[PDB]
Amino acid sequence: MNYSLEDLPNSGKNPRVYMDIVLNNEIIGRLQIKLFRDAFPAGVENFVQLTNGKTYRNRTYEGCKFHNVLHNNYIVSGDIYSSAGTVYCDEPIPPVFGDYFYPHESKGLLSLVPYTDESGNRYYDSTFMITLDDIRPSNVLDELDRDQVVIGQVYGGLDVLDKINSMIKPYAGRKYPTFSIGKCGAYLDSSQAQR
Amino acid sequence: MNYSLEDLPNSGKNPRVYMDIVLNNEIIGRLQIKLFRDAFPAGVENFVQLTNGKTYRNRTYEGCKFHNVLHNNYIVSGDIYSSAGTVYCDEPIPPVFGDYFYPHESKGLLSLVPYTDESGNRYYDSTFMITLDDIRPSNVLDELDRDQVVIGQVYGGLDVLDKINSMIKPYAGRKYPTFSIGKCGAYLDSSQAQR
Amino acid sequence: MNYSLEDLPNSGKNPRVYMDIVLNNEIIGRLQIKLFRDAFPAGVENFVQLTNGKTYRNRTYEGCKFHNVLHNNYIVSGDIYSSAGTVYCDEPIPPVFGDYFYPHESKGLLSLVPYTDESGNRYYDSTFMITLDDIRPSNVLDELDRDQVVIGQVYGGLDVLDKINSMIKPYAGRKYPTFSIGKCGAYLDSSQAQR
Ligand SMILES: [Cl-]
Ligand SMILES: [Cl-]
Ligand SMILES: [Cl-]
Ligand SMILES: [Cl-]
Ligand SMILES: [Cl-]
Ligand SMILES: [Cl-]
Repeated sequence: MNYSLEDLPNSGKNPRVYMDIVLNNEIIGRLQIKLFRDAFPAGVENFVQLTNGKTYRNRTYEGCKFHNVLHNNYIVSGDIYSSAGTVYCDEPIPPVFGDYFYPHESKGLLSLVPYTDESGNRYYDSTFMITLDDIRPSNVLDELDRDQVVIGQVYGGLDVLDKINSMIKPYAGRKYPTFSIGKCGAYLDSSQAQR
Repeated sequence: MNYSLEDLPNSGKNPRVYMDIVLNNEIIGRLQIKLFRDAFPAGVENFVQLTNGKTYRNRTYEGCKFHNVLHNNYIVSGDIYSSAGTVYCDEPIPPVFGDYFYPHESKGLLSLVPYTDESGNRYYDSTFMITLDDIRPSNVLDELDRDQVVIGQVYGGLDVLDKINSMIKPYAGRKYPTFSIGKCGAYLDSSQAQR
Repeated sequence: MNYSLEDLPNSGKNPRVYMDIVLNNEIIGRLQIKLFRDAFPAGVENFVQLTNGKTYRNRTYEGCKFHNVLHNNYIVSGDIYSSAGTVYCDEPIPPVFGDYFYPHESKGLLSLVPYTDESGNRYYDSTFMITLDDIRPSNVLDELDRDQVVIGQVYGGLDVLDKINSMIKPYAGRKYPTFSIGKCGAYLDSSQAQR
């Protein structure tokens, strides 16, 4: 499978998904994430289908490393190949947002990380960010571009985010541990599934 | 071939060279660069002969990655092996400059990046920088060391520099694409070539 | 062999050890380091036994790269596997310090770099730092955490530290050379050895 941007799958209004977080071949915890398809339909569907991992070239978040990590701020992942992609024949995802916007001020928010092409145009891919804290004077979450678009929230596993954040407390000369995504998937969306 | 620092080749007063810029196995554009041999004879000759790629251990810029890149500032390349070298049996190039100096204030200037040896002495190699913009308050080009010595200018392909610069617009968590040098070479210098 | 944290070996009050510093397959100099076992018994013993390299999984500093380096400040090494470890079946080393504390203000001090586990608890491993200068307004050694615990001093080879520091003088676009540890070992401790 691939999907078309012209004819988007529909995974539900609020798909829910999970991701194990792995460190040194051991699962340290599981994140459970509720998505807001009305924030950004194409970016939400790409996230959910990559979580399902059935799309083929197989495209999954499983095995992805957290490649940019910042104590008291965020973690970032999504290099599904090292590079990022999309379920839409790896087509860039346009910034076509839905009817609602979610502020980017709280701990455990999921967002998609923008990039700019050769013409200066904004696109999205599999690259995603999760916040480790709320905005406060002591961090730089208030500095994130509005284009760092919120598409979901963690509803289980904030304590796993805390473990990650503790382990990345900075010290000169200390390199961070390498976190990765383990098993991942979507929970059944019963409203979408019923017949 | 190798060359000798005591007996420098002469590629012309203003050799002209080209470099394709590659991203993801596709050529995104070509830079055409005019060099100022009177700025720095040995550093100019090393640049030009590496562009020709006929010197052997084969020493070419072809395939080199742009390893340090900074939005609104510069791109840097020259790791011809990952490390840098020279056509002079890989001897360091001394800071023996020519009769003229070129200011380092404009977009599309080519320069050689200095390094310091165990004794604190300055040398140059295949490592080179191209500016992505003019000096302005919003960038840090005015902070470059005088030792970041200008040896040339881009006379074709500034629009390729613009494409690069757009694609490296920073966003927290976004890793930059990897640019590299494709085919490269020197144009015939007709004054040097005529008989 | 492994060692036990409950039953620590004793390498002497002030074990002395050496490390060759290698750059490009050539030895550039040797560091000779005197340790203060009374600063931190378990962290000192781990350092000394890794220097001996007889402990097995073989655990040695020999071949380790200097992975974090900062001009006019410090160099850092200790990734004995790329990751760090300990001679105590790779158990974390607790912050159980000895009777004395050594200030962290001078050139050529050896220290152990802390890390934080998932619970926010501090531990140490094979990761170690050597200072390249004294504290001064122009550097950031005064910013080091008190947890960057001094366990020794260089008593021979400060001139080797100078060579390293010169070669890492920063220039935009210049990547640093890669330094590593060559042969290493402990000198006989005659008070411990006599019978
Ligand atoms: Cl579950
Ligand atoms: Cl620190
Ligand atoms: Cl051409
Ligand atoms: Cl941002
Ligand atoms: Cl010796
Ligand atoms: Cl500089």
